[PDB]
Amino acid sequence: MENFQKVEKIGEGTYGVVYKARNKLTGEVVALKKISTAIREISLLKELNHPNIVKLLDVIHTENKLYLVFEFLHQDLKKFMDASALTGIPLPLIKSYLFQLLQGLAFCHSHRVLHRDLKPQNLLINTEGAIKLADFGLARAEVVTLWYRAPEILLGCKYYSTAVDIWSLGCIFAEMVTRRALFPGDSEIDQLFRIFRTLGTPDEVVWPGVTSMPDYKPSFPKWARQDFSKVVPPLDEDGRSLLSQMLHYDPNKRISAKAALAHPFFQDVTKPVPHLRL
Ligand SMILES: O=C(Cc1ccc(-c2cccs2)cc1)Nc1cc(C2CC2)n[nH]1
Repeated sequence: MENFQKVEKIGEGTYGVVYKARNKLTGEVVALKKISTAIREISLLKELNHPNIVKLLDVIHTENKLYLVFEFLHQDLKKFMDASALTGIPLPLIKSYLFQLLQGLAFCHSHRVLHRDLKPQNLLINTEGAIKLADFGLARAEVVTLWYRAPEILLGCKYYSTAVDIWSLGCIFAEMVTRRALFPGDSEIDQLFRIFRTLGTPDEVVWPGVTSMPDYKPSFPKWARQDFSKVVPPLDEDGRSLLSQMLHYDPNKRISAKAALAHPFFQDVTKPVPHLRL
């Protein structure tokens, strides 16, 4: 750590404090996260390189403290969505961001690496129009938000799949479009019942095996499903169809990142420049 000069505190992650810092040897500006199976799994993430994944530059284990050195980006999507609240993020920019994030997920999922905790706070943007996934793989190795958590996790599936990240990304896509969180639960049951009130209480018809899940209760109220036309206006039919597939209850039915990239919604995808004031 004597090789890094702290500039300022930029966040409070799940595991510890995040600083903006300067590398004295290279002149590099980085993000520094202060945190044996953990060392080995984190060392594997150093190799998981993609343009839509925030680069893990180094892992430093000293005085039984763990420091992760990451590429620095100047803003996150939560701040950008707050800044764009009055006007809304333009649809071509939403589409570009969703397309890039799906590329990032398709890459990590092809290497059997899950994120598990996608949220606007860990989606980072730059002036060029890029968006990148941060904290990839750290879940495997302040109240933690439940808003983007997949229903199978809430229902007690301990051996969940890459589909959990598609669910979280569908929640974020809906929030960019409507300028409001899709399912802002403030407890596990509030989170689950918000999902059920919008998508309908799941049953064996739409999700075979759901009633045998560890935290499933036959006493759950039975709510009818709502039309996406009511849930995400003014999203067009291509976007609503894609979102529905990203929010299928059965993780096996839920669209993969690779199949989502082929969706007709991306026929006219472009890479616009965002409006950023730093
Ligand atoms: O999290 C951000 C965005 C951000 C940037 C600056 C600031 C502040 C500036 C002044 C006060 S707070 C607050 C947030 N970036 C970032 C994080 C990471 C790695 C995952 C750690 N890499 N890059």
